[PDB]
Amino acid sequence: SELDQLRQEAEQLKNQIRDARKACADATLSQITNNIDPVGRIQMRTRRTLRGHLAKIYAMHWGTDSRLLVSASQDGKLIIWDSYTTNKVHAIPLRSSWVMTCAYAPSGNYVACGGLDNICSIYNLKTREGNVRVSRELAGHTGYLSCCRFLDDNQIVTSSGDTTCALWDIETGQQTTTFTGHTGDVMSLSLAPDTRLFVSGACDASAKLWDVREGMCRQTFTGHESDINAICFFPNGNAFATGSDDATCRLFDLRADQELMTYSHDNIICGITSVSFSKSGRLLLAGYDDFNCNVWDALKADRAGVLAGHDNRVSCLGVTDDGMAVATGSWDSFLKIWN
Amino acid sequence: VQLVESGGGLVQPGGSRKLSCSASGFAFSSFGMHWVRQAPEKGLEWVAYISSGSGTIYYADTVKGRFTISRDDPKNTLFLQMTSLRSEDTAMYYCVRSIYYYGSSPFDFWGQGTTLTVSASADIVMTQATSSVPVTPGESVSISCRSSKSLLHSNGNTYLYWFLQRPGQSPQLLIYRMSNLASGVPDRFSGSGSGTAFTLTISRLEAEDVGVYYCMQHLEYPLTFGAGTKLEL
Amino acid sequence: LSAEDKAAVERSKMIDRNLREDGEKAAREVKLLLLGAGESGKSTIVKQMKTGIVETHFTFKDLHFKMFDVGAQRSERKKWIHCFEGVTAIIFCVALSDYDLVLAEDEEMNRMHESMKLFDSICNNKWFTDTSIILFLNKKDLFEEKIKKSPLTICYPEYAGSNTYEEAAAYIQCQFEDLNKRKDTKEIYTHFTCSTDTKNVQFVFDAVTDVIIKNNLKDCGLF
Amino acid sequence: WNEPPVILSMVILSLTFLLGLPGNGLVLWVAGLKMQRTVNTIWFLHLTLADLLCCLSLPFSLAHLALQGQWPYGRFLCKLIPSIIVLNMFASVFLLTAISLDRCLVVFKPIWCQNHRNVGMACSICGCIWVVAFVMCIPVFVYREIFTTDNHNRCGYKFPTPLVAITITRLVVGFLLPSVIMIACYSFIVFRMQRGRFAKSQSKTFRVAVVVVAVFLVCWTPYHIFGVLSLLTDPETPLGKTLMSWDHVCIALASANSCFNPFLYALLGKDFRKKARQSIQGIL
Amino acid sequence: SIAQARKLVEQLKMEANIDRIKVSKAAADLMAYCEAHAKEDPLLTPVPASENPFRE
Repeated sequence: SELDQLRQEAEQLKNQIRDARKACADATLSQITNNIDPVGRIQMRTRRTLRGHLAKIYAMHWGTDSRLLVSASQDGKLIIWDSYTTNKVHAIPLRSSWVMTCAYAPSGNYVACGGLDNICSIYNLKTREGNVRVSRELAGHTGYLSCCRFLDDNQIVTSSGDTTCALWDIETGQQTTTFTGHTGDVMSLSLAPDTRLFVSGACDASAKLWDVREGMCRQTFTGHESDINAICFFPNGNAFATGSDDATCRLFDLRADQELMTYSHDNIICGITSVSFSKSGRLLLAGYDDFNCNVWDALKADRAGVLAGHDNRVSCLGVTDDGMAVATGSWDSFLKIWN
Repeated sequence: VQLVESGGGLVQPGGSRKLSCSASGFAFSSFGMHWVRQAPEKGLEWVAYISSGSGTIYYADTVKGRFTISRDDPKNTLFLQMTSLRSEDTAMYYCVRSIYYYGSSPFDFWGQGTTLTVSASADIVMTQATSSVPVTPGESVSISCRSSKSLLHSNGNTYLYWFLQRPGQSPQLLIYRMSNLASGVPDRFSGSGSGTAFTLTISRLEAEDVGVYYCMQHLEYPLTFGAGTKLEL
Repeated sequence: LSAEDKAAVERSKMIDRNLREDGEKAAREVKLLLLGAGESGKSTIVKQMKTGIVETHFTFKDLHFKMFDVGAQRSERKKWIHCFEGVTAIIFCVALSDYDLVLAEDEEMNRMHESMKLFDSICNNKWFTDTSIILFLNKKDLFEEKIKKSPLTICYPEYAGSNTYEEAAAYIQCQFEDLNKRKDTKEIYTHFTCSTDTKNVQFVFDAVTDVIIKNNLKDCGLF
Repeated sequence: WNEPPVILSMVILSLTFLLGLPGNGLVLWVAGLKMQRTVNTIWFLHLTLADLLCCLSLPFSLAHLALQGQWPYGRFLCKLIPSIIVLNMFASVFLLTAISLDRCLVVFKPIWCQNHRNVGMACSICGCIWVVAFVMCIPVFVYREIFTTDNHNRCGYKFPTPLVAITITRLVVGFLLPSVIMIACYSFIVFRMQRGRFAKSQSKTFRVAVVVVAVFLVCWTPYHIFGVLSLLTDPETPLGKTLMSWDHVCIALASANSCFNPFLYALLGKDFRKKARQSIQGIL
Repeated sequence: SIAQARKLVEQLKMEANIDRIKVSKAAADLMAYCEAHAKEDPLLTPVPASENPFRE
């Protein structure tokens, strides 16, 4: 009919959603968790020092075995490291040196990456020839690839610079489902423990929940005031944290449909680059733009410790599947492990 | 993936021969090469080994210093120069590739081999309980062996590799480290071990299993193969 | 305490040597970033010098060049402009004829104003503090022909001078250079694009050589 | 004794082990562990190592200069200690000369440095310099002998005469060629940076060049001047007494030069100071 | 006109029909989950060198 009525209905729906979220807010998390003992100080030291890359590292991901981890840098080469021996398993020379995202399949057979180039290059690590070759080139995106994660052994979902997301099939190499709910550049992407849901953050200061089978937006959060740089799913699959430039992390829940609490400090004025949860979820490690990484309590929201092993902006952060250690990457061209 | 070996034939005592093998289908530079000798009435036997960077070249005691191995990266051809060949060296040589990394499957591909006929201590000892056992299709069989030293290393890995040599074909890797099966091997094969004693169980035996099963240890560079267990239908 | 990991360590050392060699070869080539409003100017510049990121390799006087064109991206630069922090110099292209022509969705905004704003934003960026800029003024003959009838005061009301080429050219040069704030750290290399070839490449080579000299002198502390 | 020469010598010595040792140690540790291995970084590492060795040998050098009448420490020590001292001095001088030549070539052949200048070439040049310095020290070890009077021993050059020969050789290859090389390098650098189609003031370059040259000259002129005059002035005339009394000031200022070098080459970089301050804050 | 307008209204009205769980129940569930796996978090408590693979 007319745009006036549509905008009025949208505003009414937003007001109704806000009223529902306000009414659902019975109690807070800080007041209840006050009866829990504090985690105290945690002292983590650099157990290993990886000095293979020669450029700024931007992304990394742990494998299912909790021993192998892939890393991407601006030099245009991917390196598979052995955490126990720091050995280089394979060196994948990338055709595009502007890589800023990488993924490690759960089966340990294929690895993906991307960046300014809209084409996502897939690589197989268990070829009979013994040399890593390009498995398939997934093209079709308009903006730069920000994050990618292997949904399964044959399916992969990635986010592009544009305000859309797509799910690719390695068998055919076509967009099985295209999401068009975001209104800004997508920067983060994380899969849920059940593999049926996944969350993604964009520069529109909001985080939305998507469904793989349904292919529609399940929920939308608007607790942040700036762009979201990272997102991680809670181990239980009912919550997820997000990092933004406003230096105020916010935890959300899929069942409450709102922000539980926030993590921030006065001296902390720099933005967040990466966020990850421990195996139990009690510790929330987040890497900032500063040369240090802080550890936050998921329940008490206190600085349990700080990591001053790097001398440059922290770019990525990933905890092992077994929670035995955590690796932190930075633009200093080094990748260290903490525990 | 194919390895065409050449340079066999007859040779008089004390002579010299240069065995050549052209690699194709894979990166010859990245894979290391192994020479496995097998006499007409004996099992497999390790000869020499060369790494990818042509470094750390080690030879066996029986051919220590007498033979030398070389390779050509841009040419992708393996060379084995033998001098002062003895009568005891009369046997067929096999060429095997190997790549070492976390999760690798060394000794996965075995070449054809060329027959070389000569005209007229402290190493790991592998001993098998039985050399020949009768087998029938559909039944289940087990092959057991023993080692003079515990192969279980402090890192938890056990350097034990099993091979199967069918009549008229080269050996094939069945199970490496007793935990991971080689590519293309049916899942009906299973292996176990206790640090010193090892066993190889083959369920649902088929005519394709008729052959001689060999065992190999890789904890020490002076490899040593077992006596070999032959399964007769 | 090693049984089989010797080959793994050997492979690791070989891979490290290969990566170090590739890095020594990678840093041996000069890297440049191509920016500027308008696609015709950038296209003409790329043609004279000979989708996503567009990569181009061309050697001149035994010096390698890696031209980076991000005009086809069309996304928020705030999240990926920092990737070009290590570039040697940024080539900014702007057509002088734009002083009169405007974009489709202008709403009382001159294309020259947008070009100047983009130049000021890219120059005063925190990630390009020590990165030089090479400004090329394309469409020389077209601009010289338009100024004959269309005056320059249409876009710059404060301009008070003769409607000639030399005076207007110098005024535009000054206006584009005035946007620079780091007069001590920055160094803008301005040049008027010519129709004939083998001229812009020489100026680019000279500017790259000067920037390399200045960078090597600053790294030692003498500049 | 409370003589002015001795007072000045002690003051200069205290300034060396107070300024150089902490500064040289910090520079070495930083450039070795807390920073990448760049060409300039390798040059700074070698220069700092040479300066630290010179500062550590300063006390032994001065104690040998003082105990030239008895020296009851045997034959090998009189041949070793001065040999090591001269080796370190020549190594530092050659490292400075090579740094100057590299800084000159950077501006003389910019395109060549972008294709062939790497860390390997710098390491090879440093190795060749250290090797040549070793060959320049053999004359000190081979000719250095020991003689004895009717009551006590004395180490020297009793044996043109080897003394004058080696003195002139050291003079030439430590002052004439290095100084003129550095002068020409800095002059060409300034002349090329002040001119050109993209010329600029850049007064910092001229200031750094002139201050470095002035420090180097004021440091390395007195030693060679006293050396050349020692062979022309006999120990009987009153001038010989002054020469023998002020000789120690020569080595004192030579070691002060090594103590000041870390402040004129390494700390001038904008990137090295950042890492140095960061490491200091971390330790503190 | 209605492409990006009516679609937004449809999405917003279909997203609001979801069920909402009490925040107290969610907080209690999160606390219980964090407490259950408290002993299986090598980073939460100091793991000895005997079991830590990175221990020298």
